[PDB]
Amino acid sequence: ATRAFSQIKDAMVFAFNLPAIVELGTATGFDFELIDQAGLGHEKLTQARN
Amino acid sequence: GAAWGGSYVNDFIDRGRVKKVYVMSEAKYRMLPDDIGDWYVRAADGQMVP
Repeated sequence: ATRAFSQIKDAMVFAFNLPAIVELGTATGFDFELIDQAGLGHEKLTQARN
Repeated sequence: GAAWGGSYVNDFIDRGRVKKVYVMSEAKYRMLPDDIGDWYVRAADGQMVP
């Protein structure tokens, strides 16, 4: 299905299954948070994310 | 009050974190009781009243 809706769509559409331990991660994988310390604003932080 | 006691009016946003807005007299016109005399109240008609 990800194969069906990858190529033949104008926007991205996933088809998938929940893990067994929901609300609590995969195996190879992390959740990084980029945080504002000096008050650099939405644009500088965003750009930093890029 | 807002002369001698102060007033929390509304909130404004400093550098991207919200802080307060207090309006109050300057120092020198609210120390000794005589300074009570400096303050006038605008009436119904349009006149200041001590």
